Amino acid sequence: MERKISRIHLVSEPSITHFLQVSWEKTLESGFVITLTDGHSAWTGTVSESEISQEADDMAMEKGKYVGELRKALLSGAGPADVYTFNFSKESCYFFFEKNLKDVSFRLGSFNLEKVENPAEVIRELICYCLDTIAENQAKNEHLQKENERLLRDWNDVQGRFEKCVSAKEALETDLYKRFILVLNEKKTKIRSLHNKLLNA
Amino acid sequence: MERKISRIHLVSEPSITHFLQVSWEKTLESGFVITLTDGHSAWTGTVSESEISQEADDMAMEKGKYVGELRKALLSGAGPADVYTFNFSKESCYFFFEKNLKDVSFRLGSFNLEKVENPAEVIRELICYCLDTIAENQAKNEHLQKENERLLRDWNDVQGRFEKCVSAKEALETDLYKRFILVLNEKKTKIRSLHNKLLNA
Amino acid sequence: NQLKEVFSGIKNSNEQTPEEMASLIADLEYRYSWDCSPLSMFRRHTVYLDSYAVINDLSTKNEGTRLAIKALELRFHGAKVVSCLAEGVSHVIIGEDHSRVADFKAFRRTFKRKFKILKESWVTDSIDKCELQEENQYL
Repeated sequence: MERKISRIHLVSEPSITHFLQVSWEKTLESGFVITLTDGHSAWTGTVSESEISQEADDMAMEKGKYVGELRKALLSGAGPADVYTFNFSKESCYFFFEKNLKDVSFRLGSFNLEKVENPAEVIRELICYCLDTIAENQAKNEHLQKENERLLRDWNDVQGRFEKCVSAKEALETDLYKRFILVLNEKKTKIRSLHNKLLNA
Repeated sequence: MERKISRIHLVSEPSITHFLQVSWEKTLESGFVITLTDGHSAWTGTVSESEISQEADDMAMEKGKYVGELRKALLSGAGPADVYTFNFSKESCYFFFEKNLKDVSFRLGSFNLEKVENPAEVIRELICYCLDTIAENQAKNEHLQKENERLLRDWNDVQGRFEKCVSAKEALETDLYKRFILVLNEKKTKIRSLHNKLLNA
Repeated sequence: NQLKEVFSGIKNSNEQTPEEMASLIADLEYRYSWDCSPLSMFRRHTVYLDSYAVINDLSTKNEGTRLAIKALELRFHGAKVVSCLAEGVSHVIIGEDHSRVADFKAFRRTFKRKFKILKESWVTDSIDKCELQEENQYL
């Protein structure tokens, strides 16, 4: 199950905010559950795969692009491309959303919602889910912060060790060389003395 | 100005939860505002330095520890640390949190509550704050993940460079030592040939 | 300068094998007391690292820990890093995890020649001293 909560301003009442809860199991195409709440009354409904397919075919538009637009609208993934407006009457239970551009409206979609007898349960479930996400995100962020600290510390330590290594390496060459010189010179003295003794004969 | 949300159960309602919001400006010492809601109707309250002073007079113990205990009870919600039970007489409007130590009980504090005229407003406020928190946490997670990826890149680069340096050091060492072995071998051959003439003559 | 010139003059020589190089290095060092240098003092020692979740398992490498940098530093210094825990190993290094210490002790008892068990802090400190610090404190 995947869930997304969004804030929509219904065009019947401008100041008050309304909340849209959209849930889908595997992918949005298969159908989704939509619940609209406003703090005192809620409406629940579902849209099945056959319904979305009929909507797309009746729009004579590619299914992929229609799904993209639907996600951009209901899941609030809209950018500066355009604007959408939502409509809902409390007596008909006929929700419908359109995309507005240049004084031209596209009835992007419509649903036939219904009342739910008990709003307390749905409101409480919503708040509970919000809090759960807050907690999970906080914990994961804390753990990632700790990991970042560890990474910084170890990177600094390794850089220090590398500095030591580079400082020592180039220097060590001459320290190696000088005693090669010493041993070679010692054997040199030995050979010269031996030759002098031999010539003394 | 900060504000926290928490979930509490009630003796009267073991199957239905309540949401408590506690909001303070700078520190709990100055005071704060408590609000109890359940999705239908909500009550509010206020506490100031005068009320905490009177309470500390009633119970006669260090003020800061009272502030901390209130902080834990109303914000931390730490069950493992001596669970305490928040009960509420709705009609009498008496919401109190009793502390239940092993074979001991304390009446930690008394409180008064009133019915706000409009519940829907405060219910909306709670969930919009929750959603804003969701957004901020998501943004922070994205930034932190990018930073961690950068750090992993840097770690890998440093490790690779260090390995290259050690390989180079070993290669130079082996080359130089082989060269000196050869030189010493030739010198030894010459000196052995010279010393052979000693036994020759 | 003259030694440098003569070294430059010769073209190349690659007729030896790494084992022969190690043996010759050791022989020259012992004959002429090389060990006084700040490094090359780990040549006479073979070092094993517990980088494998399973002892003597090359397919369970645990790369991505400070143990890797420790082992690389050991390799730099002059230690003969050994991937397999042979009976000839002289040092075995362990990190913060002491889960398999009993296994290491059992293997040490099994082998004819015993190898002291050493912690990473031993080398992490001995780098500064550039000398073989007493293992008793780090046993």
